Amino acid sequence: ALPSIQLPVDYNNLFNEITDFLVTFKQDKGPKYMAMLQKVANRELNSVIIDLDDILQYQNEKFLQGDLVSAIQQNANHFTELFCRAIDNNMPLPTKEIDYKDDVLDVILNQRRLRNERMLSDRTNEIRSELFPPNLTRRY
Amino acid sequence: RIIWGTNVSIQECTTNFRNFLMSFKYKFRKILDEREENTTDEELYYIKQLNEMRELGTSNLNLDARNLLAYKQTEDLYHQLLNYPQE
Repeated sequence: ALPSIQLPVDYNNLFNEITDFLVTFKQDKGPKYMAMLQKVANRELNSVIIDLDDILQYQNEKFLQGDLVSAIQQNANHFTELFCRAIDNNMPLPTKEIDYKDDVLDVILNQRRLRNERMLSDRTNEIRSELFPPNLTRRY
Repeated sequence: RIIWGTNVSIQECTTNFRNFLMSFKYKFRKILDEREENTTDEELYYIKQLNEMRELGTSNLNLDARNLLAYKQTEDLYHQLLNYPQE
């Protein structure tokens, strides 16, 4: 057997849905997505509660211009995968200034990342002439 | 030397800590506390404890972190303690 039964659900199409499903929204006036990703990157928040009202509102706007719930009714977790990994793909970096003694586990993992990055762009280059999981940089 | 796991460099910490152990006095504590003043005119507290231990071989030095806190240029260490005890 080993079937591969096609069902109307998919991730690459859901991937593009996520790419368009970005910060951009009206009431969420600056979108609450934007300011709250700032807040969590200003390190005063970790729970970015994403309700379902604004989801259907974004769907309504996209439809009047040109189902997500019915999709999350079975897995709801591959959405936490794509959605979050794209919030990483679309993460405001320079939200605020940074210190070295303002926290713990945020300067330390940056130290590790960037120092092993120097050591790799030096050692693999000497040889010339591992992949930090996104979880490691969640902080929310 | 920076630490690969704490990025808390040793040389600066030990250097400041040394004269910290020699600049220490009861008064720093008193100013933060705001209590009325002498302590025999604020003799060097750490050399007191250190001589006493050396003569007694205790090899254990009790310490109140708030003391180390109440001294200038040590709060860095005072927090790294709370953050990197292992080193």
